[PDB]
Amino acid sequence: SSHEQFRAALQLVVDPGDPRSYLDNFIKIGEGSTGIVCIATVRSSGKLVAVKKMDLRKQQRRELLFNEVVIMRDYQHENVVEMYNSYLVGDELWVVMEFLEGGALTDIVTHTRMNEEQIAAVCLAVLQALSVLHAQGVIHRDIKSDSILLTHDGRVKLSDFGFCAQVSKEVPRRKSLVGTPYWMAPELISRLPYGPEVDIWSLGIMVIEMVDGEPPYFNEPPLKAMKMIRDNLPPRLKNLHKVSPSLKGFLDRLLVRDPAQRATAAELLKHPFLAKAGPPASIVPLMRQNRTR
Ligand SMILES: O=C1Nc2ccc(C(=O)N[C@H](CO)c3ccccc3)cc2/C1=C(\c1ccccc1)c1ncc[nH]1
Repeated sequence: SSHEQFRAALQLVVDPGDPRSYLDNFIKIGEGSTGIVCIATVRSSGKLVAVKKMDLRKQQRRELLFNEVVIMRDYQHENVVEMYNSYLVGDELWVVMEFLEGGALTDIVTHTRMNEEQIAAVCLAVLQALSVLHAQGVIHRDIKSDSILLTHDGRVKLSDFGFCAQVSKEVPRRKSLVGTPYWMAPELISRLPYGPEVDIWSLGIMVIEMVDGEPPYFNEPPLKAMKMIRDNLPPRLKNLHKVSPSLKGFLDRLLVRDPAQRATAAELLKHPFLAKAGPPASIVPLMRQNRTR
């Protein structure tokens, strides 16, 4: 199909009109591999929103742009960032989202040590979201610290659904090479049909982020990191001797090469490691000060 055909199809899927009719003060605040995010203000109320802008021409696989705007429309969950509206503006898809004033987990893991009360809190929030999404056949496919956002009071919400997918009884597995190389599950890199289990592996890589500060193989070329994830034993914590046996045991249920033996989100919510999870207040110090690893 041509670019004009794709644009016309996406136009039928999004909300009509131009959101510049009610938004002001577009300022870029961050980016992903598929586009940028701006803060903006609703002109009549002063409400702050985040606007993701993705150029229809600059996508590796532009049909992925259908997925979030359809799958996640009207989705409501305590631990999921809200999508308000979506629009076509020129050759860009704009998705108007909830603004999460605490920013991304990435800026925490690069600036401070996290204790296990805080790591368990983050894991519990993400698994509460994933258990509900996976039960509806939604695979996130891009779990990583960049995808976890915080409120100023320390609540945790999952974002970055641009790569998500839908499985069903009729189409129970995906086969697309989708995600971020260092976090990708080995069966996904292997081009095997896969399901929600890939999110659990990615969550395990994010635990390594929270313990060590970076995922495995992070200054390796991405194609080389992907080969090592596919071919090597599951990656290991740099700070292995610093974590509790409970954390190690939890991680050992995530970084399981065989997806059939990997724990599910619902199974993980029962794990004793998550009994350590602190309340939102336990997370707030991570946004206000830095403590070295
Ligand atoms: O308030 C915020 N509400 C959101 C709603 C959704 C997303 C999101 O999906 N971002 C991914 C990258 O993670 C993405 C961006 C562009 C194209 C494709 C994916 C981000 C935010 C969001 C962000 C933000 C923006 C860019 C990168 C990381 C965090 C934010 N930073 C500081 C305070 N708040």
